[PDB]
Amino acid sequence: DVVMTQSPSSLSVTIGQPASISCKSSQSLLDSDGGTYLNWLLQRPGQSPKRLIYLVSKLDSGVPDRFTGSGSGTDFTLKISRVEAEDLGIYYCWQGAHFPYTFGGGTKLEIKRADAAPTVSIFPPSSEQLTSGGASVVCFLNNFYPKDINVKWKIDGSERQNGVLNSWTDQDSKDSTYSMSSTLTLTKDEYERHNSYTCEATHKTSTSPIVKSFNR
Amino acid sequence: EVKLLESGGGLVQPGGSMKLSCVASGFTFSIFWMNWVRQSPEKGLEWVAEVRLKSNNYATHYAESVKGRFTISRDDSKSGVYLQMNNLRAEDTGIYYCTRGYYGSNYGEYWGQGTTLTVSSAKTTAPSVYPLAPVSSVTLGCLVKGYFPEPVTLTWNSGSLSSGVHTFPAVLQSDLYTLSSSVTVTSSTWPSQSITCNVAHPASSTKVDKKIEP
Ligand SMILES: [Cl-]
Ligand SMILES: [Cl-]
Ligand SMILES: [Cl-]
Ligand SMILES: [Cl-]
Ligand SMILES: [Cl-]
Repeated sequence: DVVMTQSPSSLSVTIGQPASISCKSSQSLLDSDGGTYLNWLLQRPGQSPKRLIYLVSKLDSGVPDRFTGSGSGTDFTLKISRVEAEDLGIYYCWQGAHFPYTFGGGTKLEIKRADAAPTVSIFPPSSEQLTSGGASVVCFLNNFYPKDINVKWKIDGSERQNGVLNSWTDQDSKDSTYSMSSTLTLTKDEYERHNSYTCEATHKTSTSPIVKSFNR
Repeated sequence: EVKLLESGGGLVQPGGSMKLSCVASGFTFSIFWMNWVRQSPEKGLEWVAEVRLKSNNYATHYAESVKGRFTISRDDSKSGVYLQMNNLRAEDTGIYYCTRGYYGSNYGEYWGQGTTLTVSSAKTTAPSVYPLAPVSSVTLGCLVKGYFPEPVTLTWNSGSLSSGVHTFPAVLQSDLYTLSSSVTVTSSTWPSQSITCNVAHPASSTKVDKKIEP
């Protein structure tokens, strides 16, 4: 199976800036018929992958001229003349000169925007959960940048690291921000024996961490 | 319009069998090669199988890891291409796309939305849904906890409330998924109006609505 190597793995670009993605194949993609069968495709999270370019440099309909493919033999390049916020997602290169047809590892395009503080919100366990024997306190962190952020939990002073489930949304195509959910899970026996709970977000958007808390 | 309707996924125990179907419409079926392509977080995008035209007695080509286990076939009458899967293992888990024609050339860009396949020993569990009320604007939440397998569909007010919604991707913890979603509305609408979290889990035949109350 022909190996398709992409570099870099992650690409962070500001709006309007040019960007490029490299793709190198283990074998030549130049077929005997004179054609070089290399594709560029883009996938937006949760949706089916869409082909952008085929035959190295030929664009599919609907694809903007900002995207330009080039290269030959084993070396190939995807070029975006000016990155827009809707260009985000994972770009894959693909070869069709040899079966099995193979894809590259992918290159995630992150839209580089201004720093944004997370809108934090903390939620105590529901009536249905406590009466069922469980207890989960949920902390939401909506619309922030950059993605790099960590949430620390605090129960009646001390901290608990076990029982935490974190989940980041994919980068929004409109505001280029991220959202993140943090759920601290324990039992009602563990919950009712304490009062104050706190989710502590440490972002570079502020010197002191942003804090939401409640007492029950 | 070129349509590739995929179906036949779902949860199947390791060593089990499953047949995927792809009913094609909007084009002449018998004159196009048909493919199956899969995707997984571990292995990325993978070509599974390719089937060609009638004159060559429908020549088939498979990826190595599925040879002897997977069989692609086509019925030009029903305009369908199928993927019979035997001796399934966990590595076969993923999203399976039906595609039309040779992908390396023109006219071959069309992929279907895909169908999900989950190969696991873990059994089907119903999700526990908890409406999250708060302790400028108001943020509401909904907690979908302890379900298997994927997926679930969380909507707000039967799909009416679409703006200011953050549905977070499922996270697997101890063979159980946990999903959450946040909604932000103006404080003059809630609790003035009613906001209900709608969660559906077809694998466990679950359709439960939970109203949010202070
Ligand atoms: Cl079409
Ligand atoms: Cl389709
Ligand atoms: Cl046709
Ligand atoms: Cl066969
Ligand atoms: Cl056949």
